[PDB]
Amino acid sequence: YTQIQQLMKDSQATVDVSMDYKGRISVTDKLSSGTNIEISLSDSQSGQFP
Amino acid sequence: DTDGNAANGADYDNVYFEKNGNTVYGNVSQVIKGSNAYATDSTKLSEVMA
Amino acid sequence: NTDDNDNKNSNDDVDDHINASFSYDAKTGDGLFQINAKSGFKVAIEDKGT
Amino acid sequence: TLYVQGTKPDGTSFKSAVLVKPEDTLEDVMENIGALYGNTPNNKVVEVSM
Amino acid sequence: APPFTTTSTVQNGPNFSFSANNSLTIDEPNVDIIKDLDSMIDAVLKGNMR
Repeated sequence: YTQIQQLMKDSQATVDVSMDYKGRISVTDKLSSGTNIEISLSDSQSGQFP
Repeated sequence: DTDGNAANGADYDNVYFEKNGNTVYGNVSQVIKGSNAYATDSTKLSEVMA
Repeated sequence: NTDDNDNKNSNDDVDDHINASFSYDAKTGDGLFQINAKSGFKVAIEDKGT
Repeated sequence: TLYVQGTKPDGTSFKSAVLVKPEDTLEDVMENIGALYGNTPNNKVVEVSM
Repeated sequence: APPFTTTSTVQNGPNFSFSANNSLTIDEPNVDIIKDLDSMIDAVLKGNMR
């Protein structure tokens, strides 16, 4: 488990994540304006219909 | 849209997050059932799950 | 560390941010006790009858 | 490009170099300025005005 | 050194200084009293709100 612990240490040492003030998602970089983070995520029942 | 294509009106659950100069935010505000309030990192997930 | 803050990431814990230390001698007769809260951390302790 | 020397409230020194696009409004800069300071939204260190 | 991407680049460790062409401030704990008032009357002379 510890070798994963360092990976998180990198996250802590590198980037900022937050469950923002009204439960939306807000995330900040420690250094940059121009920083190349982009996410798209999907749920098992995203989309399709009967 | 989540691919990068156009997020038409029917692309409800199909979009990226929303960037700012130094930070990004996901725009949907996750609310605990009934609470109209919001979760913490150390909050278990079932309180919101549809 | 205690991680009752619900992490399995016990770096958010009392021990990470403060620590205590006792001392007593074995050949002269001295004794002392010390505690250390690291930078960014103030601490206070409260009692139930102790 | 912008080039910098800064010294922190504790006192430790730091230089910086970063790019600037032509259409940077001060707000765009004032959004980076937080990261540039380490004045992250998660943890303020200074308060600014123009 | 380059690049100086908007993912701002930084250096640290300039250790001391003696005299410099540096930033400016009006506030502090200590005082110089008469000359300060004289300096302030200069602001009246210059009309310096700024």
